[PDB]
Amino acid sequence: KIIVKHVTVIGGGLMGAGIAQVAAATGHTVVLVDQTEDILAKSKKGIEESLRKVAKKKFAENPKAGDEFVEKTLSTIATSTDAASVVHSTDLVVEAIVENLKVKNELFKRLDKFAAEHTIFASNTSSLQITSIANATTRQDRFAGLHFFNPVPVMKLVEVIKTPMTSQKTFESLVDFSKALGKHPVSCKDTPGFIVNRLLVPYLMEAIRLYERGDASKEDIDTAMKLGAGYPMGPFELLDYVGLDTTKFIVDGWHEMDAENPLHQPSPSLNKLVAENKFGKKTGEGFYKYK
Amino acid sequence: KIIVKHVTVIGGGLMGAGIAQVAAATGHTVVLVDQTEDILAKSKKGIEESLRKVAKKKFAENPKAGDEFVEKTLSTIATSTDAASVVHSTDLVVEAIVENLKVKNELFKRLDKFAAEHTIFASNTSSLQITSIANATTRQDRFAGLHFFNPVPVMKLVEVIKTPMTSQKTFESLVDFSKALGKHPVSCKDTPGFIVNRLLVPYLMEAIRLYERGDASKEDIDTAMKLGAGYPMGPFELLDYVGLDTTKFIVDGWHEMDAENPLHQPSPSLNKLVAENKFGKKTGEGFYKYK
Ligand SMILES: CC(=O)CC(=O)SCCNC(=O)CCNC(=O)[C@H](O)C(C)(C)COP(=O)(O)OP(=O)(O)OC[C@H]1O[C@@H](n2cnc3c(N)ncnc32)[C@H](O)[C@@H]1OP(=O)(O)O
Ligand SMILES: CC(=O)CC(=O)SCCNC(=O)CCNC(=O)[C@H](O)C(C)(C)COP(=O)(O)OP(=O)(O)OC[C@H]1O[C@@H](n2cnc3c(N)ncnc32)[C@H](O)[C@@H]1OP(=O)(O)O
Ligand SMILES: NC(=O)c1ccc[n+]([C@@H]2O[C@H](COP(=O)([O-])OP(=O)(O)OC[C@H]3O[C@@H](n4cnc5c(N)ncnc54)[C@H](O)[C@@H]3O)[C@@H](O)[C@H]2O)c1
Ligand SMILES: NC(=O)c1ccc[n+]([C@@H]2O[C@H](COP(=O)([O-])OP(=O)(O)OC[C@H]3O[C@@H](n4cnc5c(N)ncnc54)[C@H](O)[C@@H]3O)[C@@H](O)[C@H]2O)c1
Repeated sequence: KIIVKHVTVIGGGLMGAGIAQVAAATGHTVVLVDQTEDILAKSKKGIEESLRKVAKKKFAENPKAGDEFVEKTLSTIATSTDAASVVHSTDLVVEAIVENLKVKNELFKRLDKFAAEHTIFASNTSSLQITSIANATTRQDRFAGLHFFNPVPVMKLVEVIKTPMTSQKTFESLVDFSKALGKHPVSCKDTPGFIVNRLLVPYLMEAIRLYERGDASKEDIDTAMKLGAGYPMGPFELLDYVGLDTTKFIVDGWHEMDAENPLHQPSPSLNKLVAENKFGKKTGEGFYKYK
Repeated sequence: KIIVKHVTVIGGGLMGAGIAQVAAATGHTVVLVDQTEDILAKSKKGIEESLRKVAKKKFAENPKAGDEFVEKTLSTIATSTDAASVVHSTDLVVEAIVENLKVKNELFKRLDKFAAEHTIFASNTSSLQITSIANATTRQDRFAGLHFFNPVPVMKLVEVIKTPMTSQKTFESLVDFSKALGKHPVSCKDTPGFIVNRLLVPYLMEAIRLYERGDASKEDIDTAMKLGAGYPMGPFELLDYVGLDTTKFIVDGWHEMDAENPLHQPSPSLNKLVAENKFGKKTGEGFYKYK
């Protein structure tokens, strides 16, 4: 019954940064890891900006409390360029790097050698099979999926995915951790896309196909879903928000898995944007242009 | 260039009652038509409850002005079980009856004979082809789709569907009417499901399939979509809200016109509930039970 206190977050992008922020904000000792010092410095800057927005609203009537919250949370987030140098004394690894099985397996296979014996490994993968990543290590009993939603400081859901090998002890530690982060964990089977993505992604692809067919504009489709279905974001706004590169990798993976399935037919428009390095908000342009 | 003032609504169910309510609340004279006097009484009763709520929240600090508002709105709503006589002179007929092509065509073919020449005909159909229903009359230039969203008193979207035969004047009158109702019109092509349903319905069916596959409970799927995607309602709650009978009709229709398309594959669970007359909130029970 290990109580997660030290968390190593690998990847400081859209999700990793958010996971580190919330873990640190809730009293956990955090080490954020990424490829270079510049990337980490940028992630840190992003987290600070996010924290201040949280502070302006959560501590609107107490600026000092706001200052202390921002400072305390940031000081709880250490940074390192090599996770292997950190894991020998961490309680939990939360991987949030590129959505690519080979790269994730290579990462975990290496960390498995450096991590303390009690260290739990968790992947924030959007569409890959947890069992496949777990077998890249010899620590399957302490391996599971811990899937957060974008943006992490706001979305309450956390899908907890056990593989047939995950131990009850590992599962309960992750459920307890989820609640410690102030989230609402939902245990899910290790099936492609788990719950949310399995239903959300195919829908987003259909939105793109409707647009490519020339049936309607991206603008009207977004307006229609927000005003007709009550969605916070139209599909194209959400696609850019999630990241077009990540979306493409998700669908390519499933497509390869089930080539004839209409749900996973690649989109020429999506592939072209990704090929042109227009990944959405994270690059300043996706289906739409941003600042 | 007709300005819609007198409106005839055929069908006093979930959508018809809502359309009558908003048109009347915005100053139009309305005649709500249905099959029996008991159905109309229930429809008008429901509109009153919706108004009592629209009042307590729009005339909270002014109780008396609230009652006057409710009374005056209900008064501007006449009822009748004889559409043929009512349409002799009306500016617009908005049909909101059972989602069944044959039944809708039979209705409009007949009314086309009793309505004044300037009268515009519009269908609130969820998934049928406007061109198909229009050709059941000889008033195609004055026929179009006017699709509202559930609940009508809340959802701002209205899809305005032109057929290749709809005149610009008819289109404009419907756009003006939509805005008069305080709605946000979006012109859509006459493609199956237009924008919202083409994307929404297949998603609702996928949610059912995930449940039927035994991968997750309806409760967790709803929790996951709300907490992970920020949706107002989980798919199962929305299905019951929309009506399981209507959902089934929509899908069976698309299935018939494209039997080899796996996306329109009917659901055994959905058919069973409909067969047992459990249509959701409508009947007090659908996937979930309601008090
Ligand atoms: C691909 C996978 O594997 C899994 C995935 O995650 S799929 C994608 C799942 N995520 C979604 O679908 C997101 C859908 N969109 C939404 O729910 C909302 O648009 C949203 C949560 C992103 C916020 O949008 P919004 O309503 O316009 O909020 P915004 O106007 O941006 O800010 C207002 C509120 O949001 C908060 N906020 C938004 N982004 C924030 C962030 N990054 N950090 C902290 N706070 C933030 C503010 O604190 C604020 O609080 P107040 O209301 O008190 O002012
Ligand atoms: C099949 C097709 O052809 C097309 C279709 O329509 S598909 C279905 C489209 N509709 C949707 O997707 C529904 C999605 N769900 C929603 O957007 C929301 O859940 C909802 C609008 C139904 C309301 O949800 P909610 O947040 O729980 O609100 P609720 O708690 O029910 O009531 C709160 C507000 O809604 C209003 N409201 C809800 N139902 C109402 C009604 N029938 N009449 C008047 N007001 C109502 C209240 O007046 C209230 O105002 P306040 O916030 O100021 O108090
Ligand atoms: N974008 C979303 O909405 C969403 C939500 C939940 C889960 N996910 C999943 O989370 C993961 C993270 O995606 P993201 O949106 O944050 O992407 P991102 O592109 O914003 O960030 C990824 C980060 O990973 C780093 N990285 C790449 N390879 C690495 C390696 N070998 N070692 C260390 N760091 C490495 C990159 O430098 C980058 O900062 C993916 O598996 C994705 O499918 C994303
Ligand atoms: N349920 C939704 O969320 C939604 C939203 C938009 C559009 N629609 C579409 O709107 C239509 C209305 O559906 P609904 O949810 O209000 O269903 P409903 O079952 O609640 O209401 C239909 C009403 O039609 C009446 N009716 C049937 N045949 C009639 C006839 N010949 N003359 C007069 N009245 C007749 C019924 O007595 C009933 O009161 C359908 O075509 C549906 O696809 C439904």
